[PDB]
Amino acid sequence: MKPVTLYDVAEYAGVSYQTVSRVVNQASHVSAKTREKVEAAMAELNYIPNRCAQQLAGKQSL
Amino acid sequence: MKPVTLYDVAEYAGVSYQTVSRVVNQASHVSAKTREKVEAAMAELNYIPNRCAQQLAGKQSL
DNA sequence: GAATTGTGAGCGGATAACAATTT
DNA sequence: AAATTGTTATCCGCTCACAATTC
Repeated sequence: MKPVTLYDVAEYAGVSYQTVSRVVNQASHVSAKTREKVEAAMAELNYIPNRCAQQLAGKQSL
Repeated sequence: MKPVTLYDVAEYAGVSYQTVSRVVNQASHVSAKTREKVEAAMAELNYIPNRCAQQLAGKQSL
């Protein structure tokens, strides 16, 4: 898989796989650090949403 | 517009979603009778095969 | 035993729901 | 009960295998 996935972001930032989604949805059940951690990992990983599965799961963005 | 699915096709064709994909895939273990009735349903509802899904379920298909 | 066909697990990711724990 | 974080299954559309069916 050439494009990065939310799963890579979760693992990299060192959080649960729900945390990453949680941060993406800007949920209230998320601490500041955790939110910044996942958002940062998006840079290192060069996270580029999996348009294939993402559309299937909803949309090619959010 | 509204996205259609192999299920809408299956429902309108009165077949199983698998049957639809068997027709879409155009492989063996498929009778010509079902092929034409499923292909017909895709025209009705305007079914567009998700190449990203086909890639999700099919490893290195395209 | 194979063509037909249905049911389901799976891929791959995102979300909903839920559970342990602590407050 | 709710917050945090984690855990699990489901769901999306699609594909393949297997089981059951029928001949």
